[PDB]
Amino acid sequence: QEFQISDPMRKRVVAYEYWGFWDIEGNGVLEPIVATWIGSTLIRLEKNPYP
Amino acid sequence: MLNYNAPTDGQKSSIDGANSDQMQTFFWLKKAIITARKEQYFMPLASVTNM
Amino acid sequence: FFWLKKAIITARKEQYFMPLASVTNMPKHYGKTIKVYEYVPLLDDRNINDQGIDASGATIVNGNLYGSSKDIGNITSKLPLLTENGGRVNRVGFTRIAREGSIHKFGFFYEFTQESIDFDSDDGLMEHLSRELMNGATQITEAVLQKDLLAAAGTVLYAGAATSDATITGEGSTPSVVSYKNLMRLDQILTENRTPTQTTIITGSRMIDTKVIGATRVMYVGSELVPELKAMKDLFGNKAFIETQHYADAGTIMNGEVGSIDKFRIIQVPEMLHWAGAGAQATGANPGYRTSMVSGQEHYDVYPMLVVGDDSFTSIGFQTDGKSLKFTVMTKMPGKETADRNDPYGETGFSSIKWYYGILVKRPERLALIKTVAPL
Repeated sequence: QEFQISDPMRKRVVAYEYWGFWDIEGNGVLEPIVATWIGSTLIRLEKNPYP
Repeated sequence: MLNYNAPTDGQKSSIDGANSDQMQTFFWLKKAIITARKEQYFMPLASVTNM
Repeated sequence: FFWLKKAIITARKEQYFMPLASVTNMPKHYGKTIKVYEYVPLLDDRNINDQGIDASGATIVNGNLYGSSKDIGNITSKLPLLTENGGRVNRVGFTRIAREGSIHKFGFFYEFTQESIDFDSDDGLMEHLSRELMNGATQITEAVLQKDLLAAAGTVLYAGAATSDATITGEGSTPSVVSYKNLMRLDQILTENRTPTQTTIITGSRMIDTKVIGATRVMYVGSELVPELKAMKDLFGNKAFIETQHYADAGTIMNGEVGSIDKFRIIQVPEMLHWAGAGAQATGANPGYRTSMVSGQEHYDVYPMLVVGDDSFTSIGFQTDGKSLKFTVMTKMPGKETADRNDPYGETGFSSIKWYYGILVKRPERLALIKTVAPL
């Protein structure tokens, strides 16, 4: 519970990912996306990379 | 003249009759003001002993 | 004795007023109120403003040229005239009006026990209970809508010589029964208020004994008034009511239609609501009109007769998926889930239903109504 490594770069924090479909262009066609947020900050947002 | 007057502070616009007032009289940001968490100093100096 | 294993059930009651109502979408996170503007024309009397200058350059009380007045003298007096070296002479004003409506809540529920669930000889009881619950909910909602429409009418024409509900009586020199002239007057009023028509005239067919009918509006009556309408005679003393079989050819018969009189196509609604005891007191000289007992005195019964126009009203829809009304049903079967904290037996259960309903009346002049007594 209280574990913490000395170097700040090596601290572990919990994150979330969202694998799903969204209408990116609003014309009615669902396309895959991926999004990632930590706390209340959205860091990564792009299409599905895997073929 | 079709004056605007001031719908707030009790002075109806010229165009309005005796039943209706202005619908929108203020702009709302929709983003709130929030306060951050207070820091914790004595908590890191504690190692847990699971019971 | 041997149980038949089949039940006797009565179906729903068909609903007429609910299908008419149009639905206005209201998003949540706003409140319990909806509002619209209404821009009055230039020349109507409702255009009460303070921006008037007459042709002589002096200020005047009214800003609309001339009101809804057809008098030739008045029009000639208040015409806008301009001299050649004209400037700052005639001014006009404008006005808008707002209307609103609100949403109200409803609901009811019932309870049952687990021993009743199991030991009961009949199987499938809870299906029956669900069926009656849903039917009751639908019937109640339709009744509420009809009640609000009857209360919110804009054009009211009492029959006979009455003035208010207390005056509508069926005894004396002039009983308050619907007449041909009353229907003609109702048509005249609706035509003046610019209410759009609903149907179209029905020309003839080539088949023997087929009359020609030119009604153009739809009128809802109760079940009690149908004999009175059938007995009506027009101005020249002939029959007025024309039954449906005469003009079924070369036309389309609407649902629940009994006939056509003058310029209205009558429609019978089984669940039509009537006031009770609204009329004046009834003595022993009753010619045979329906009465009712209020506070020990027999009062006459005042009856509807309603002509809903187009775009008159809309039904606010709160999370109804673009429908007039949507229900929410919950059930908890007995067991550990219903094992009460003070009673872990868990022998009971329940089922509940609820909804949100509200109505916005955009234009109340189009709604029309006639109040009459109904023969026994």
